[PDB]
Amino acid sequence: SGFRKMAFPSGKVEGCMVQVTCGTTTLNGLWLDDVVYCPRHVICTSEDMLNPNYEDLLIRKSNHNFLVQAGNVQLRVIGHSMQNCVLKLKVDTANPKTPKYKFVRIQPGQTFSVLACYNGSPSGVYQCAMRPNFTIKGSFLNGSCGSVGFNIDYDCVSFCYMHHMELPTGVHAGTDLEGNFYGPFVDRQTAQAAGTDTTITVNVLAWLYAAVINGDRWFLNRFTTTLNDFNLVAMKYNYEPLTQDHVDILGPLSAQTGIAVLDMCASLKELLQNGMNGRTILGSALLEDEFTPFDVVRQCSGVTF
Amino acid sequence: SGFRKMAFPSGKVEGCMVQVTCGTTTLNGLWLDDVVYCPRHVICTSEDMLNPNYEDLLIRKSNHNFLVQAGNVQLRVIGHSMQNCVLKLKVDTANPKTPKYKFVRIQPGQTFSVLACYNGSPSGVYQCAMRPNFTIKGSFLNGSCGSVGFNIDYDCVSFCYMHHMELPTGVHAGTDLEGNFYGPFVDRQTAQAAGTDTTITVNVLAWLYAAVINGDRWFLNRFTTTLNDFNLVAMKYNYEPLTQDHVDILGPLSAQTGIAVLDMCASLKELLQNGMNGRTILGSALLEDEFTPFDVVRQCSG
Ligand SMILES: *[C@](O)(C(=O)NC)[C@H](C[C@@H]1CCNC1=O)NC(=O)[C@H](CC1CC1)n1cc(F)cc(NC(=O)OC(C)(C)C)c1=O
Ligand SMILES: *[C@](O)(C(=O)NC)[C@H](C[C@@H]1CCNC1=O)NC(=O)[C@H](CC1CC1)n1cc(F)cc(NC(=O)OC(C)(C)C)c1=O
Repeated sequence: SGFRKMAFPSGKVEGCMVQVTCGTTTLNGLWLDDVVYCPRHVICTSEDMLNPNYEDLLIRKSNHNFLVQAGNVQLRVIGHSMQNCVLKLKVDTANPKTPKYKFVRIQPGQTFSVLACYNGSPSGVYQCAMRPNFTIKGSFLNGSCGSVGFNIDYDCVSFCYMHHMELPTGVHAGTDLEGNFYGPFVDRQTAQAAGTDTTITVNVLAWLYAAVINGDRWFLNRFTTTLNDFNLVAMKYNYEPLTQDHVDILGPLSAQTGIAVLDMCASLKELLQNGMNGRTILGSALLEDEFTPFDVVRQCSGVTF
Repeated sequence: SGFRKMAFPSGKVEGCMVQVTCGTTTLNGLWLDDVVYCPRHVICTSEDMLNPNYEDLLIRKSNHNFLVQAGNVQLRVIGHSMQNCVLKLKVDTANPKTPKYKFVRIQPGQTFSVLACYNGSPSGVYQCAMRPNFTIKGSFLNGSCGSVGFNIDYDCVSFCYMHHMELPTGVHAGTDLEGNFYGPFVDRQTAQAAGTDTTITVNVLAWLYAAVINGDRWFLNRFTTTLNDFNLVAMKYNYEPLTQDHVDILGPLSAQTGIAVLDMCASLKELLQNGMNGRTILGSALLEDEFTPFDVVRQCSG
């Protein structure tokens, strides 16, 4: 028992992390087979950052202007290319630690593990959700860009995130590995509005189910609710509307614990209205929204890879 | 910026995780050089758990009763030994993924990452803390025993924890890698309760400094207090007493923020007395106590 914020094992990803330096800027890159993927803003100066034409800047760079280090070994850049907001540096050696992988674009609501790295050296691993406003609430200093987020699903590392920028509030924006940003964001040093965040209801419910699984059940009540009744209450706390799709997704967890979704919804309704009255759920005084129903089932059933 | 509960990269440890089977019980072993470390109750069934005689159970075992499995490779056991509550199986191969490592006994208040494992296979990593009552709030299912807690410093993995058991309330007890339990617990199904926990004051202070570095300062007040005076309050709300040691160790954070520990203590005194009063700190409605000063410095420097 017990329930933690739990990242995926990071080893498969650590072995892919390299340092990419261009002029003054050193950040992180992702070395898969004979390609190093990194944020294209590696090529910018201070000036260029305010308003980069990446085309001009790229044409003015040589293979020689990229310094790539995998630990204590310097790689050779034999080619370079830009796909949206990512730079692909072709090198003359394959990453011998390259895991089976895919590139996926994830949806808001979905979670993933971030491997924070500095100088191509992994420093930490933690779990984030893609917020409804396409940001993540991460932990990212100068030097972190190129840090990736991933999931492991069976025989496969699924890279979904590459870190680019910080936004107001100290939330973060990045791209998929095809170099398309999540959300309306653009890789330049401009004033840029996050857009309004909301609580991921489905995830809150999942977390409640995790609460029950792990013996923490004081918030359970004998009431139930209609989906509309529940959603009426939800809007007023800036919760995502719960949809039948969401109801259905909590299927397994509902069956697992014997508690209909709309029975849990009625618990959630009481929590929103009366609050917690001094109490905790799973060691937390607010309602947690960064566990997917999948995440709960994975942790509570010990699914490994 | 931003601040997140964060574990060490887990890969250095993932290369050491193996599966160990003795009859019916499977759990996790730690493969370092030519030795596999695992909890000694691997040699138990359930009709032993109530009062096991470990020396006898072990004497009736031989090298070949231990099946050790590194993914696909069965590793042959050529030697077995018992050190307190851990088993040391010598095997014919040295682990080529063995990192630089130490074995250390941590103190309550110190944090570490757990790599939860089942069937010799990493499942997940998370950060916890040795509580003052000598438990940790982990996430362990049946199969998780042998999972280890560690800290990484440079290239060197300091192994501090091995998982043995769940106590009621759903907190966990284990050993150091020399097989000694943290706290008064024993590897025997029996009359064992954690005992009430305290909040790690030094770590709460560390975390409030984190909130300041991240531009969250609503809770700062103009006042500073004394040690004695803070502690009288601490006792009342079940916080570890704060020592000059703790004051010293908060030194780098106090310097970096310009806020003196005892100034910060006054803010904490105010939070303890008044509550957080509808507001949050680093996205939390309660005072977080599982970040050490080192953790904060680490995460807020590089
Ligand atoms: C990244 O390029 C890096 O680590 N490079 C060495 C860098 C990481 C940032 C810095 C602090 N936290 C992070 O996540 N990314 C940037 O610095 C980006 C680059 C832009 C093309 C996308 N970036 C550059 C800036 F000049 C400013 C900002 N953000 C910023 O000023 O934040 C406000 C104050 C909220 C606007 C930024 O993200
Ligand atoms: C571990 O042996 C394992 O994973 N084996 C395959 C096991 C880990 C447990 C199982 C659920 N979550 C965990 O943390 N540990 C045990 O089962 C231990 C055995 C060690 C003392 C030798 N253990 C044995 C018991 F008989 C009972 C208990 N705990 C227990 O029943 O939990 C209470 C009721 C909350 C105290 C126990 O942990």
